[PDB]
Amino acid sequence: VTMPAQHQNKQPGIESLMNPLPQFEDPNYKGSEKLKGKNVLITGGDSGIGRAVSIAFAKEGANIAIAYLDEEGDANETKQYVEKEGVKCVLLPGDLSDEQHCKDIVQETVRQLGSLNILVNNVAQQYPQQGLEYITAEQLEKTFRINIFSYFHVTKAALSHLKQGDVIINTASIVAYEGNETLIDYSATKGAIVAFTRSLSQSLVQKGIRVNGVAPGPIWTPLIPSSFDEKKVSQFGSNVPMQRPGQPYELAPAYVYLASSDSSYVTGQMIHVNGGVIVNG
Amino acid sequence: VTMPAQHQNKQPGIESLMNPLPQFEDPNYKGSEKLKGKNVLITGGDSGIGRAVSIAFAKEGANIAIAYLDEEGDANETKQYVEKEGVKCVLLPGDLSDEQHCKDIVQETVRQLGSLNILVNNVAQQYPQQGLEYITAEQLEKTFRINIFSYFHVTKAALSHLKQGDVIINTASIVAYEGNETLIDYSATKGAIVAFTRSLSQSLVQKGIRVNGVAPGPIWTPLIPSSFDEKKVSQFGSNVPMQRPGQPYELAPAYVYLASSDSSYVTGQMIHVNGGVIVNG
Amino acid sequence: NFVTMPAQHQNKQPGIESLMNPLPQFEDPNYKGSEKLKGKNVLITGGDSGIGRAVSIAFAKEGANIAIAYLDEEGDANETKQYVEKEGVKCVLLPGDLSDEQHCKDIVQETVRQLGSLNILVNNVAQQYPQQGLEYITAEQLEKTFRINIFSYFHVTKAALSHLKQGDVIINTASIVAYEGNETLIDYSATKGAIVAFTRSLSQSLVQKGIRVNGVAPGPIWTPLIPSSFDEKKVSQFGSNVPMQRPGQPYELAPAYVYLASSDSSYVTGQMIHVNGGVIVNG
Amino acid sequence: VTMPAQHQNKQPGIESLMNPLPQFEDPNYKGSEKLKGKNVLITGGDSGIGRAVSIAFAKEGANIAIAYLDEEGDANETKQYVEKEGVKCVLLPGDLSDEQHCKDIVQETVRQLGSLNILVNNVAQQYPQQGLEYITAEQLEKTFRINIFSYFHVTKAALSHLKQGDVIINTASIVAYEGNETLIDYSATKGAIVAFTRSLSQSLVQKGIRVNGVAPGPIWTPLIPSSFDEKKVSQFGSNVPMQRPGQPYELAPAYVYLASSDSSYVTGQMIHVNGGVIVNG
Ligand SMILES: NC(=O)c1ccc[n+]([C@@H]2O[C@H](COP(=O)([O-])OP(=O)(O)OC[C@H]3O[C@@H](n4cnc5c(N)ncnc54)[C@H](O)[C@@H]3O)[C@@H](O)[C@H]2O)c1
Ligand SMILES: NC(=O)c1ccc[n+]([C@@H]2O[C@H](COP(=O)([O-])OP(=O)(O)OC[C@H]3O[C@@H](n4cnc5c(N)ncnc54)[C@H](O)[C@@H]3O)[C@@H](O)[C@H]2O)c1
Ligand SMILES: NC(=O)c1ccc[n+]([C@@H]2O[C@H](COP(=O)([O-])OP(=O)(O)OC[C@H]3O[C@@H](n4cnc5c(N)ncnc54)[C@H](O)[C@@H]3O)[C@@H](O)[C@H]2O)c1
Ligand SMILES: NC(=O)c1ccc[n+]([C@@H]2O[C@H](COP(=O)([O-])OP(=O)(O)OC[C@H]3O[C@@H](n4cnc5c(N)ncnc54)[C@H](O)[C@@H]3O)[C@@H](O)[C@H]2O)c1
Ligand SMILES: [Mg+2]
Ligand SMILES: [Mg+2]
Ligand SMILES: [Mg+2]
Ligand SMILES: [Mg+2]
Repeated sequence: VTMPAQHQNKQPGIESLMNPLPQFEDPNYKGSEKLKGKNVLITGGDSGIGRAVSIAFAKEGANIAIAYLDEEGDANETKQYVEKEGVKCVLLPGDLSDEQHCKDIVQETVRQLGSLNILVNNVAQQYPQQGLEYITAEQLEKTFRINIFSYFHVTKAALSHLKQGDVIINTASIVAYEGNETLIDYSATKGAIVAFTRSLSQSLVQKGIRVNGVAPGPIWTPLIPSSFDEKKVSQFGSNVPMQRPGQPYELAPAYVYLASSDSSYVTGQMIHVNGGVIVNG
Repeated sequence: VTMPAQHQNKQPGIESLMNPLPQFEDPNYKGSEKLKGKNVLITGGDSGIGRAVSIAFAKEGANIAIAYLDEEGDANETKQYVEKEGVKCVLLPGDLSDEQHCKDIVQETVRQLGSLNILVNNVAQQYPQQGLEYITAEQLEKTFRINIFSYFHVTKAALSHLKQGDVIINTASIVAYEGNETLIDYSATKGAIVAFTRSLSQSLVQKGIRVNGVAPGPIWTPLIPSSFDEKKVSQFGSNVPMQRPGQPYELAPAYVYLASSDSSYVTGQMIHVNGGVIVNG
Repeated sequence: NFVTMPAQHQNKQPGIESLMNPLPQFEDPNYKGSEKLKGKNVLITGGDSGIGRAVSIAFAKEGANIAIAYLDEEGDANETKQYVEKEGVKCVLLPGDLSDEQHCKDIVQETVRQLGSLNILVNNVAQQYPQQGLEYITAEQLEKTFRINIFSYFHVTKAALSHLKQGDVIINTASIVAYEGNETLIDYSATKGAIVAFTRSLSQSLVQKGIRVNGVAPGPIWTPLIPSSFDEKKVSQFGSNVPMQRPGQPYELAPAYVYLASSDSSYVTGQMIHVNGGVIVNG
Repeated sequence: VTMPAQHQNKQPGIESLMNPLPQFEDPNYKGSEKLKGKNVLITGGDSGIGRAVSIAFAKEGANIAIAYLDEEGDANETKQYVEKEGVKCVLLPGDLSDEQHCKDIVQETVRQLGSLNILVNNVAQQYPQQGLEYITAEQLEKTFRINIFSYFHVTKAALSHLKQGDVIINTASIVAYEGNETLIDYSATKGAIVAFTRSLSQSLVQKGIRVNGVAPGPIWTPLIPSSFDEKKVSQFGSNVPMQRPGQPYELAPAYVYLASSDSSYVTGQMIHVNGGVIVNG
């Protein structure tokens, strides 16, 4: 029993309802201008991993545009932490399962921030089921529409604003590599993201645009209590070698590494931040 | 230059119009009852790799149900090769982008053959584009609906008919592992298939149903001249270490291995038949 | 974990199959040969027992003549020889220590002499010495493990090259541990990772000469390497950890080798066939 | 052609003899106390990647013990850069192909620095040959003794001194994943390092010691002109998608990430810094 049994009825989950509250910030973390003056669009940056990435990026001197569905309280709080760092922050609520909106958040980021340098595709929804026979066509399509189609549409719109030295980071998952028997459709979307990352990296390498991914293991975020039942929530992260789930702040440095010139010779790759699970990486 | 320059105007391609005709049968291949009495459903079994698999399976004593879109001439020919081995063959035309049709082919297979033992998900369409900006939502969704959603729907319908000792094989692609800059959407669907394979193997292992895949490299099939330009077609397969594309007959024994009790201790895996491209396999 | 086999241990490695309970199953009674390797001449190191015995017998059933190299298990090599010859093919026994370079050369020369040529090489010998941690791995054990597990693959394969031609094949036995790691077999796993990279590199080296190079990565297989390396407790629960919740039998590995050794895998080189009870290795 | 044709008649190579000199430092690199007060032992830290790692670690506040064979000029030069950052630097020459020396460098590091927190195993030699027949047993054993046996011996001796929160990083290579036809023995040592990394991570996880690796692609270091011929040297790095070899400084931030608390949820992994080569990572 790593975490207290709990569950939220609607997804996307709300961070402010969780106990304990995910740690999205490392108090000892010191920014060093790794992304100074850079303009970022992070989808799903209002909470969980996205929140921790937004704040770390702001600490590194980046201006952050945060897209999210409707978690206004969570998004505002994230905006407070971001602006505390003295950079610009824009909130872009809306449903990214709609192509047009995927285009709109990109246009809006460029209008308010002035330009776009770094795109972090990170939104997701997950609907556990005991087997394939319990996955309806409706859930299948919905899961793909937000998990992978949004990555295509937002990235596609961002391409007319990206130039040499710019970067794309996609949040995938350990399940793309290891599979998950109770998240078959979700896993398929994550495998799709991994192949997307690989192919797009090769497509944009000569344009000087790098494309990489982060594959988290079990991280304590609103996705967990809003998708899994209480029993499972209580044992979350107990399966990995470190015997604990990760906290969102533990993911941020991977994104900072991939987003900055620190990884100038890196494209088409995945950073596995998963508590010790070996994936032939 | 490996093949003569040629291009077919519509996809799915027609095998009888190709020069040279793919070699779908190994003259020296000797069946040994590896699948005697087994009932098989293979989607996309009318031509290319599926055609070679259908025929090898028939030489191994299995009854074959073949689903395909509308290539009646190719399907008919495949049927004559299968029947020559003295087994049953059932042709199932129709559009597998429709969920109900996915369910119907499974029901029809059971009706005609009596039961279902081996499912081979193998249908695909691919639409090369010079970059992500040239992929419409229409193309993206179409590509996913046939390449991965059909694998989900057909397999889901098959589950109520599969029992201990039964088997699922999914055709993926080298592109899920290596990426392909001109087939970003298609590669994404193949990455989805890889993860699907891994998750489903874990879901069904205690039910005694194995699930594996085959990742071909460049194989001479109707998919090639129906998707790529005449120039690309003429050099097809010159990029791999063996410096030639594979022939469909060269894929069939991997499917035989995975379909039979020869691989009784194998599940969740991928067989790479690609002319020597190293994929950290 | 749970008990999958009777508790047992052999305080001598390489292990002896005739002492095991139950005897591993190295033959599928229902397996039907179909001349996939008719007239081929094979050299298999460690072909006297476990996986190697199963491969020898299956290859014989496919029409291949088998030269079997092993260390000192004459009882096992002879019994294997009986099974091979029962399939109506030739069998040559090649005892000796493959941790010695010259002997690696000699077994190749001998094979060509008695069989007349060499078409297929299966590098399969291995020793393993579990330790609870790296601090318990001596330099002695380290070098010994490498010398037999990977140096012999280099030396035997190297000697085989002047005899292999277009259409010939090399198969190397690796292990799931090269992919997943194994905390109690750190040096062994390092030798298996070395074999994976050797397989990949050599495949590219020989592709234009028409010689294919592939490997098989077994999971937990009930063979003499198990009771002779692990303690009784560990042996009793062997194979309980994998998704299929059981160890594999040696006969369950042979068809992968047949696939890789024959023309059935003509468009395959540089690859690994994972036969491990369902462990996902990002394969 | 990427570099000037050049070649050194002895290995390990000497960095001061190279044209152009490898860039081991990013002038705009800003340290942020990521490793403040940490005590590091780096084998092969005198030149190439190791030099860039030593210097970046010094900028992050770490004290550096540098082991190397006998390249005293290079080691002294690296020492000056390290000490410029106000941290301690210890030089430890000697042949790590000897087990006792491997133990001695660890004992010496602990004596000079007070403790050991981070071990970077990075030493290597490589002897290209046109084929397996051209690899003598002498070369094979030499290659393994330094490339992998030293990693075992040095790490083994370090275990007495490592506790919760400490870290091991091993330098592997892309060749372990992709293979290399002219570096068959070397590649096998690097494949050994990958498996070593994975197994040791699982062995040490409950002790709170993380173990990860870095797999570089073609990096311009003394190893290159000292092993490859002038023709090959001149075209070095032109094979990867970014169409250039990497510079040592582009490797340092990955080591910084893996060495610091920034990767607290990362063990058993590999960071691929290779100019865009996809390796199913
Ligand atoms: N254990 C884990 O948390 C875990 C493991 C592996 C991967 N991931 C990945 O982490 C990423 C971030 O998720 P998280 O765990 O931080 O949880 P999260 O709930 O905090 O973040 C997901 C975000 O996606 C956004 N979103 C969902 N549907 C949307 C829609 N229709 N339109 C616009 N935005 C929408 C929400 O605003 C939400 O905040 C996801 O891609 C997820 O797949 C998470
Ligand atoms: N170079 C290659 O040929 C190559 C490489 C990697 C993977 N593959 C895979 O091999 C598999 C078989 O393709 P192939 O190369 O043999 O070409 P193929 O054209 O011979 O087979 C593909 C089949 O898919 C079927 N299909 C397409 N759309 C359909 C739909 N709407 N409804 C029902 N059926 C439909 C067609 O009947 C067609 O015969 C595919 O999954 C493909 O992705 C091929
Ligand atoms: N669970 C498993 O059994 C398992 C798992 C993964 C990989 N493998 C691999 O399978 C292969 C065969 O092993 P097995 O499990 O069948 O056990 P096995 O003991 O039956 O076969 C190994 C053989 O290696 C030979 N050998 C050992 N030292 C030798 C030496 N010094 N000189 C010459 N020959 C020597 C012995 O003759 C022995 O018969 C090995 O490469 C092993 O690493 C086994
Ligand atoms: N293109 C590349 O440079 C490339 C590619 C992939 C991996 N790598 C890896 O990078 C690591 C660093 O090498 P590099 O390229 O920075 O070259 P380098 O020559 O600058 O560093 C290697 C160091 O190993 C040390 N060394 C060699 N033999 C020794 C011995 N017997 N005893 C003690 N020390 C010894 C030398 O002091 C030398 O400085 C190596 O592990 C190498 O395999 C390099
Ligand atoms: Mg949220
Ligand atoms: Mg067709
Ligand atoms: Mg034996
Ligand atoms: Mg040096």
